[PDB]
Amino acid sequence: VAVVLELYGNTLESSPVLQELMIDLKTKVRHEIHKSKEAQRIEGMLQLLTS
Amino acid sequence: KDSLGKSFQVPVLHCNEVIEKLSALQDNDITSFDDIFFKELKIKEEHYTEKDRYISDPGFLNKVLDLIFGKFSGNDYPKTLTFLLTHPLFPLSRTRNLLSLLRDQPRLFKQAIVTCPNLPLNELLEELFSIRNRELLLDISFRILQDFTRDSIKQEMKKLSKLDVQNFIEFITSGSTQLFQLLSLVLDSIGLFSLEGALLENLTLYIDKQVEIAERNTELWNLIDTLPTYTMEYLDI
Amino acid sequence: ISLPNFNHFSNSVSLAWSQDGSLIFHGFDDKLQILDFDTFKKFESLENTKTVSEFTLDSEIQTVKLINDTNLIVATRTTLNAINLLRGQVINSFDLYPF
Amino acid sequence: VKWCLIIHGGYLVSIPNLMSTLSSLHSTLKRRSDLLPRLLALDARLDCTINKFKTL
Amino acid sequence: ISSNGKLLAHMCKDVSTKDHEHKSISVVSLFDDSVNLSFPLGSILSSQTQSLSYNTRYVSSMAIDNMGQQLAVGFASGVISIVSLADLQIRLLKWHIDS
Amino acid sequence: DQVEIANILSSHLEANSTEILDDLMSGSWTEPEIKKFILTKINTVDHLSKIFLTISKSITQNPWNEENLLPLWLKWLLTLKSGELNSIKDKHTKKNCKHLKSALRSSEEILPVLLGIQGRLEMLRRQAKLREDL
RNA sequence: UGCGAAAGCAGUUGAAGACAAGUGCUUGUCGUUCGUUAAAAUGGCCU
Repeated sequence: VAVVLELYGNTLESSPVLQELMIDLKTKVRHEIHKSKEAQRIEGMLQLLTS
Repeated sequence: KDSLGKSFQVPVLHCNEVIEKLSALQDNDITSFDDIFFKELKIKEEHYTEKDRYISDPGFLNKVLDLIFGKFSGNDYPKTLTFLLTHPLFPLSRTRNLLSLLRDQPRLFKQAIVTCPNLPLNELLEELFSIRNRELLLDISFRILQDFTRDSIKQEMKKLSKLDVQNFIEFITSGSTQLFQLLSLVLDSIGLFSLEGALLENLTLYIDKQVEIAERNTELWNLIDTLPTYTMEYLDI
Repeated sequence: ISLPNFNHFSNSVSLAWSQDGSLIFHGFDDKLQILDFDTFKKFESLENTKTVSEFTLDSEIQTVKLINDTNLIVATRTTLNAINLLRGQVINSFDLYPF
Repeated sequence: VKWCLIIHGGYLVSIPNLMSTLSSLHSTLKRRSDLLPRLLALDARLDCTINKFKTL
Repeated sequence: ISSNGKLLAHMCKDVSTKDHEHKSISVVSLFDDSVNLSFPLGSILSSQTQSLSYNTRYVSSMAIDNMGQQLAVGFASGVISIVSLADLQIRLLKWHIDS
Repeated sequence: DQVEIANILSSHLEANSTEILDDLMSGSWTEPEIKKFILTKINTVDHLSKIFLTISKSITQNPWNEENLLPLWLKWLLTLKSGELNSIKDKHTKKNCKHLKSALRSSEEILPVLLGIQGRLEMLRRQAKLREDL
């Protein structure tokens, strides 16, 4: 995806559907970041209980 | 494993002459003792260097350290003590009370913190959790986190009292990597039961704003890592 | 598993293992530790007399070789030492620094 | 999971071999927590692109 | 040197000093005076390669026929030019991407 | 207000005064005004280099700074105006970029530790809440 | 390039000669030497 953004970043300003795909993938990435943060928090809780 | 250590069967320099010369040197004569000892070892550098392997015999170190403490128990310590603190084969037994004797002199105290091997975790954590806060706190934190296992640091924080733990917590809350790892160890040490609600809420808000600023800084990091038909134009002829 | 739990990073790592498998000698940077295999932790003795499980040396350990159950060769960046584990004493040390 | 850890925390402290018993939980959390910096970097690149065509 | 060992081809720099083209290719028969040719490299080189990189004008390999009619010059761009030595006419062979 | 601040910033950039940093750190700036200034009012490569240098130095001297106006400025600058910043090949600018890199690198390692501490505090809050409730 | 954990931390590419092209001048090149620690010839893989 990052290589796509590097090569074809100019065609986003023209094509509307690619903008919609980028925004949808943005929302999915934010959801996965939240899940990863939640997992790191539960890992810290597990460390407190195990230790 | 059982038989380990239990066996019943039992540029050269004159170390004995160096000890004799240092003993013949008068007490409280820091310059004379340093001159004699550095002339005996014959290396220019005040700190330890890779050159002088031969001085690393232990009995020389024990005799010299005892003579230093006897001669300058009340007087100012020479640069010989600085050299021995930079020396890696420092005796293990002296470190039990080394920091207490050198607490008065800040330069030698800092040198012992940053260079002297085998500073015990007891006195290290006691000095760190002391309320002095003399800005050597970062060096002590780096030393303990680098040289001691996380389990042993947590075990010693279990022994340490709750009030000094509290005082360290509001000190951090008022106001970094070593500090955050230390705070994590302190939280693991105090465990489930004992932490007050008000201090806990202030710590929660502090950690939340640090998470916000950390995510912001990672964003900045990755930002730095990142024919029309009719055209009307002028012509110059 | 023995957890790292360190902010200390060093490529000077050597291992030795006793033939009966009781002890593991772990040389990491300048330190050298003796580990009981069954607990997989540091070796601690109930008597705690004339048995030190941690050795602090002059430079970073390059090789650890346990010849028999008695003799332990440690090669540092400066010196090559032989230590008798039963005696707890250094037999002899050689200077490897000019090479 | 979090309510189990909160309510039965003391029993979990008392029981030993907790990593061996909760081995699946540890690895399941490890994968998700390990994927975080790549997700943050991709988030920043996608922020650049979206902000640029939003201003444009 | 040819497979039978009777023919020797060599490319030399001296044409840069002594001629318009940079390098000269000479085919000499060793054991007798039957075969002797010397021609500049510029005649062999295509008229498209002056605007290109130096890879297109750099000779990395040569081969000479046993009967002495063909000379295969392989370049650093991956192109093999076979030269009919009697008439100095080239044929291009392109499969290699690297040298 | 905002136009006056922009004019004062342009005048300070022209006169090479040190007041440009104060104008950037002033609370008069709001995010749409910052975006408008970056979109329109900057055309000079020297002035853009100057504002980039002072922003990078101010962020590098205190990376864990609670204020967000200067990081917002740097974020919008890198988001909208990167290409000429790559074209500027000044050695001091490259060294300043490396220093800002070194200042901002440390927060990447911190974030897992802070998340773990936040999780432990979250458990401690809910355990205290259960103990208080029952 | 040097050191260092992977992170990084410091450091650096100068001359000379010859040739080519453009127009004595300018620029480039190097199956050249000396000094420092320092993309692109339609051209893709067997049975």
